[PDB]
Amino acid sequence: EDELNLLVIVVDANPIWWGKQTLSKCIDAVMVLGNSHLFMNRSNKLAVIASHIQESRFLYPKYELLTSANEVIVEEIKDLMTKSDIKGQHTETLLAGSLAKALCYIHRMNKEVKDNQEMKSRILVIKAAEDSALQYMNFMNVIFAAQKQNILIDACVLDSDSGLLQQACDITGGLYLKVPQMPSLLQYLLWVF
Amino acid sequence: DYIYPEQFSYMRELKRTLDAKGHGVLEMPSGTGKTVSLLALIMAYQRAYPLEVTKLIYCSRTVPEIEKVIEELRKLLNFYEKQEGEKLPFLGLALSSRKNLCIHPEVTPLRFGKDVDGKCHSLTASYVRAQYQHDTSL
Amino acid sequence: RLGMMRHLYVVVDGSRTMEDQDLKPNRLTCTLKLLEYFVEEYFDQNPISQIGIIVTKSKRAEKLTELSGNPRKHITSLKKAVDMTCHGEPSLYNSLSIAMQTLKHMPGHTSREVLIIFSSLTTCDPSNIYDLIKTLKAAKIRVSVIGLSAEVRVCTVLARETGGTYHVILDESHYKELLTHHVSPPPA
Amino acid sequence: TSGTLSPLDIYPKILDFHPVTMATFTMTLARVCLCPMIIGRGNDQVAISSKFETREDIAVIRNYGNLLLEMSAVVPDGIVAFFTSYQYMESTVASWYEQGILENIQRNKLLFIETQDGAETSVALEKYQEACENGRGAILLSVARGKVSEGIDFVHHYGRAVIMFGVPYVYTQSRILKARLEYLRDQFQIRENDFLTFDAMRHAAQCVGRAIRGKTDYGLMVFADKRFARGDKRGKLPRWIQEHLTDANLNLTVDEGVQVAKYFLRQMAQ
Repeated sequence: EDELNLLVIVVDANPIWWGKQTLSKCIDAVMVLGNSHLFMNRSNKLAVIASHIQESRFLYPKYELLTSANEVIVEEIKDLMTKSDIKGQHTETLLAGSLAKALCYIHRMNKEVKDNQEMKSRILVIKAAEDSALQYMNFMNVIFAAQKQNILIDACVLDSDSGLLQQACDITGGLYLKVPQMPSLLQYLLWVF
Repeated sequence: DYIYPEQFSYMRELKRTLDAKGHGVLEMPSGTGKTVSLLALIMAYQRAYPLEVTKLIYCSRTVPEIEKVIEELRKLLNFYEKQEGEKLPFLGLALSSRKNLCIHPEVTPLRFGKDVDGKCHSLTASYVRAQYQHDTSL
Repeated sequence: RLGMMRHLYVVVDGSRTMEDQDLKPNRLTCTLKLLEYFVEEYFDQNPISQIGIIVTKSKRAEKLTELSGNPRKHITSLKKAVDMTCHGEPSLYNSLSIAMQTLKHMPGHTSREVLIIFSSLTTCDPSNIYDLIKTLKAAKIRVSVIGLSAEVRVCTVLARETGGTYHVILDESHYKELLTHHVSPPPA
Repeated sequence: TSGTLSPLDIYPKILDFHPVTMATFTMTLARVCLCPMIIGRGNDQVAISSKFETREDIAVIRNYGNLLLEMSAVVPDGIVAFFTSYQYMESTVASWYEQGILENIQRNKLLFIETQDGAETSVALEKYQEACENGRGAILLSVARGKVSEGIDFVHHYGRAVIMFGVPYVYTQSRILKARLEYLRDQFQIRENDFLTFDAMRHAAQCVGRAIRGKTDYGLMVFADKRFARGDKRGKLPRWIQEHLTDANLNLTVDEGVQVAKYFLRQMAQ
């Protein structure tokens, strides 16, 4: 508990979730995981970001805050559901944007913490989507920044093939798991990382 | 333009160890640094008295050690003058026997009664005679 | 991390000196076991890359794995080597010539690398090793040595002249630090 | 000066004058150096009486030949074995060229015998610096008085360990030298330790000094003799004081070979 820990969760919003058939359930599970994480230690913090087809957006920004976190997440995702970028209208997601947002937040939190002692942070991606060539430069830029920062990027691929994310974990020294049985999502989040 | 922290710490005491004008004994490392640090410690006195300026001589067991004294001292001076030098505007030289430096004079007068002193006397005599009126033959 | 592609030839000392109990169970067992851990971590850090495996034993060179991009062959080869152990003395010149022959073929923007784990003091080869070191530097084949308790000058020059990586290992913790240093990519 | 000289007395003894004294370098910790002695380990290890070390075959064959082979084979580094004479050197290492069929070392070492040649000397130092145990300054035998004492001015720490097989000692010829021994008895009374032992131990110290070179390097140096405690008194070897803060240069151990290999791990770590 001595070390402050920030875990940023990037959730891939892509309509691939339709293939999943449920997003609502995925949120419920992610919420349980977050609550546990916050409960483990006082010093743990969480940030949640959505990587959508069109852009990346911040869902939320402590455990006392959890009630707030739950409401903010449910509401934020619902807004996201919009028709544009529907189904595999757009196969990819804006992970590069999400990672950029995550590193900015981690940096800001770190500076404040710098006044104090060191902070440990790691980024978790729940990835539904596929990578694209156009995406390569942007994504890698963020990935390399994280590696230099020594911030591990873990990835849980529910489905699809995001090679870049796989590369991102190896690179970053993070963990990559392609989940067989997506309904076991909760176990993977708790157990896998 | 500088010198070692060690030289600065032990300069005044070393100048004092030197003041007695006759003798002294100095403790130093097993070899690396010893001779160069001497040259650095004599830089403090390179002109202690302008009206007479004393000299340094070093005594050495063998010829390969002499090139170790020359190569270190050549690095320390870098040159005879401020034009390229910055510790000592000094002039330094190696030497050893006539028996080592010169092969042809050992070879030519081959006799048992032929001392290395005598051979310089012989060479000097040929030079005086040759210069006079023997250059063509002696 | 992605940006370029690596070719690395892992060379292991299978001389009689590698049997000794100084480094866990014996040096052979501790080195192959950590080297298996390194292959999977290097291939994870370097997804587009290649490795080939060579040993020096009983005054010869032998190919434990051919040059390839699948990690599985190299961990399976390190598993299969432990049973047959180590005896005799090195053959470093013949191992740098087979490694050279594979590495010379590789294209312009990929690295050329040789990683050697060394527990000997010389090598049995007659051929002039200095001609081959000059040729490595012309070819751009970089050679690194991790030595066990040992600084014997021809090996150290050979790693410096080819690129600057002669390291000493005194524990199983220090050897994992050294291999993990080598997992690290080059600039592009 | 002579590098070390801290016990001071011998120079004023030789001069019959009292120079100004001064220590004028900053020294390094004792721990970079290690200065062992060897004599045996168990109570049955009786072959080292050295009443006639020049004639005691059993003693040459036992820890004098056998400890060298144990230390050299275990501690695999470039190591030069210094001897008190050629005759000892020839008896101790059977070599390729043996003085008898009955001699007791079998291992690859190189020789350094008389008619040394300036070009031939370098060949042996090229071999020791390049690789393997053997070369000049490497697993090679040389008499301590001989030319190997000049050393080589290589940057590379070509030397590792030196094992003095016998403590370098000298004699006093029944002529002018005997006349000198009598004179210094008349004046000092304590003549033997100053005139011969101390003067031979510096002969030792030059060869070991040439191995370890100075403050910017590391090394060890072992002595093989029955009478070795006498050598340890009066600071007649490098082991002696240079700065009180250094935390001593002690060599006592229940096993030398293990202590030097542990010390080499410590040096790689540094």
